[PDB]
Amino acid sequence: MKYIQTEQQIEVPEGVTVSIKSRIVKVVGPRGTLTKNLKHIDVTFTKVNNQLIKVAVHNGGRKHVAALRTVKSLVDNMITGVTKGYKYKMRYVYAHFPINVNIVEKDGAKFIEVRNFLGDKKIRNVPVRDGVTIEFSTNVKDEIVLSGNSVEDVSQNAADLQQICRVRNKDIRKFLDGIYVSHKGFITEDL
Amino acid sequence: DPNEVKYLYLRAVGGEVGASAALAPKIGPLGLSPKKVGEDIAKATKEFKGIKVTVQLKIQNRQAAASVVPSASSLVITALKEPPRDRKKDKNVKHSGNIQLDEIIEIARQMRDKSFGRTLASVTKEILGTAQSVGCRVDFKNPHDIIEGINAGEIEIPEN
Amino acid sequence: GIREKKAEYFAKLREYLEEYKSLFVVGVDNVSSQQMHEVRKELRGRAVVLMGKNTMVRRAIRGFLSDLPDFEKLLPFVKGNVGFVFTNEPLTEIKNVIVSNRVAAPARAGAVAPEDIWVRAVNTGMEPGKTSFFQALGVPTKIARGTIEIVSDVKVVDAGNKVGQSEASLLNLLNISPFTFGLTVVQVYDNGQVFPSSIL
Amino acid sequence: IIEPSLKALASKYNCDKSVCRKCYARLPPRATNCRKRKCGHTNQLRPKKKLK
RNA sequence: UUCAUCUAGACAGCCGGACGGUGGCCAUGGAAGUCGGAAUCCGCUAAGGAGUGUGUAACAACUCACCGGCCGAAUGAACUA
Ligand SMILES: [Mg+2]
Ligand SMILES: [Zn+2]
Repeated sequence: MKYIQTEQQIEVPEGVTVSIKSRIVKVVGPRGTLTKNLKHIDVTFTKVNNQLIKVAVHNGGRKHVAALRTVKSLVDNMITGVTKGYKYKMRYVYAHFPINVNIVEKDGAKFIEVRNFLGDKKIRNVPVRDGVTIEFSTNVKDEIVLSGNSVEDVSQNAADLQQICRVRNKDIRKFLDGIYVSHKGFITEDL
Repeated sequence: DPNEVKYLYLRAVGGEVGASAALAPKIGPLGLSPKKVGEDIAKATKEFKGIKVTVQLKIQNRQAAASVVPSASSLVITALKEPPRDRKKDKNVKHSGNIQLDEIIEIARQMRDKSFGRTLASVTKEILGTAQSVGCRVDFKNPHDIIEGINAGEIEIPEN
Repeated sequence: GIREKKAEYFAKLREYLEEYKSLFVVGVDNVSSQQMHEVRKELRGRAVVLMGKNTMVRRAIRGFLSDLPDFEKLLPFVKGNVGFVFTNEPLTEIKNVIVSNRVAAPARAGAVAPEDIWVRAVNTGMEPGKTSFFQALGVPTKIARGTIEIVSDVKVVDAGNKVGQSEASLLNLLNISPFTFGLTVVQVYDNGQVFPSSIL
Repeated sequence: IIEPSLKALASKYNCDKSVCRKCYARLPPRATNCRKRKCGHTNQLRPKKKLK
C-alpha cells in the first residue's frame, strides 16, 4: 500500500555510543563493541538528540515496513547486549543416563563435548561461537550458562547444543532427554 | 490421633439402607465400621426416604455424628411432600407437584443465614430457582414468574 | 449497550456520593470473589462496597466534580485494582471490618510479598529430595533421616520485595503462609478531605 | 524418571506443539497456519497427541 | 463488502478474581459444571455458564467464557475477487 513514512525509535542509554555508517551499525557499551551489517534492508537512520535514533522507511511496502521493525529490534538487541549482556541457561534433562557435558580444547577450538546421551558411545561436539562464555552453574544441578554481548551468537550456540542432542528412532514424547534452554535473560540482574 | 475431627458432607437418598458400596470407600480408610454409619444415615434421613438429601458426618475418635444437611433442593422436595418413592423401579419420577408459597418462603428463611442475599425476597428467589431446577411449580406459576413478581413487590415476602 | 450501562453506573455512583458521606479507597488486589463475599456480608447495612473500572470511575468523578469540586484529591487515588467502599458510618469500625479478612496463602509466586519473612527453626517434615530450594538459597538446615529441620531463622525475602520463584515455591511447600490476602484500604475519604487509611 | 520441572521444560519443546494435517509438520503450539509452502500454508492444524 | 468494538479506554499481551444456593433435576454401580436427557434460574455482584476445555472411580486439582489491573489508538469477524 506504500505507506508514505514509517518510523521507529531506538533509545540510546548513557554509556553507549552508536556510530552508523551507511547500514553498518557499531554499538559501543560497557561490555564491548558489536557491529552489524544491515545493507540488505534499505532503511534510513537518523540521530535526533544523541540519546534517540529514528529508523525510517519511506514509501515502503508491507514487507518493507515489517523489516523496519525487525531492524529496530536488532539494534535494540545490540544495545542491550553491550549494556546488560545476554545469558541463556540450559538444563540437562535425562531419564536414566546423566549427560556428561564439559569444555574441551581441540587445537584451541573450545568445543563443548557431550557423552553418554541416551547411553550413546558417540562423542557429540559443539563449537563455541566466538564471544560466547560458558560457565557451569553451581547450586543448580546440571545447568550450563552461555553468556555474551550478542544474542545471535549466544542463542545460536545454545540452539546448536540443543539440536545436537535430539533423540532418534524413539518416541520423543517419552524419551525427553536433551539439553534445553530453561532461561533466557540478561547478565546483569533486573536492569 | 482419635481427636481428629473430619467433616463428611455427602448427598445421599434419605431414610433408606444406603449403598454400602458407596459409603464404605470413604469411611473405611478413616477406621469406621460401615454398618454404624448406615444406621446413622438411615435414621437421620428417615423423614427424607426417597428424598436425596445431603447429610454431613462429623468423625472423631473412630465414631460418626450424622446431621442431615438442610439442602435447599431436598427441603424443596420435602415441601412437595411425596411419600417414600419406589425409586428402585419408579425411575424418572417427575417430582414437580405444586407448593404454596408458604413452604418455599420458610425454606428460604432456613437458608438465609448462610446465603448472602440481602433480602428474604432474594433468598426466596434463590429457593425458587432451586424449584425451577426441580421443575416444581409454585401456586400454578413458574418459579421464575414468582421471582419476577417478588421483584415487582406483588408477592411481598415478609422480611422476617 | 455500553452507553446505557455506563450511564447507569455513573448515576448509581452519584447516588452513593450524596447519601454516603465518606469513602474507603481499598486495594482489593488478590481478593477472591468469596473473600469479598464475606467482607460485603459483614459490611451489609453498615457500609457498601462499589466496584468500577478505574477509567470509568475517573470519568464519572470528573463529571461529578463538575458540581462537587472536592474530589481532585480522589482523582489520583483511583489507580489499580481499588474499590470504593462508601460509608455513612464511623470510619474506625469500617476500617476494622475491612481489615478482618486476611486469608493467608503460602508465598504466592511472583506477587509482591507484603511481610518480612522470618523462617523460624522448625522440623519441615517434607520429603528429603526437595532440599533443592534450601540448597540453592543457602538457608542452613540439617537433613536428619529425610525429614529436614530448619536450624536457624532465615529472611529469604521481605515485605515489598517480589518473591523470587525459588523462595516462593520454597515457602509454598514449607506451608508458611505470609501472603495474607484481604482488601487493604489504601486511602479513606473523610467528609471533604481524604486521609491515608493508616490512622484508622 | 525425570523430575516434573525438567519434564515440563522438555515437553515445552517436544510435546507442547501442533501438527499440520496435510503435511504432518511440527508447528508451534499456538500457530494458526503451517509454515511449509508444500501444504499451501494450511490452517488445518491439530494438537500433537499427548503421551498416555 | 457487510457487521461489530473503541478515550465512558478497543484487540493482543502480561497479572487478579472467576463465587454461593447447588453434589441443581432425572437417571448410572460411580457422574459433584465437564459419560447421557431435559431444565439454564436466582442471589452476592466490577464478575463469573447449573459451564469452555484438561482431568478424577466419583472427588479433587487446573483452564476458559465473564469482569477486573497495566499500556493508551485504533481494532476484530465473516465474506468478495
Ligand atoms: Mg521403536
Ligand atoms: Zn502444513
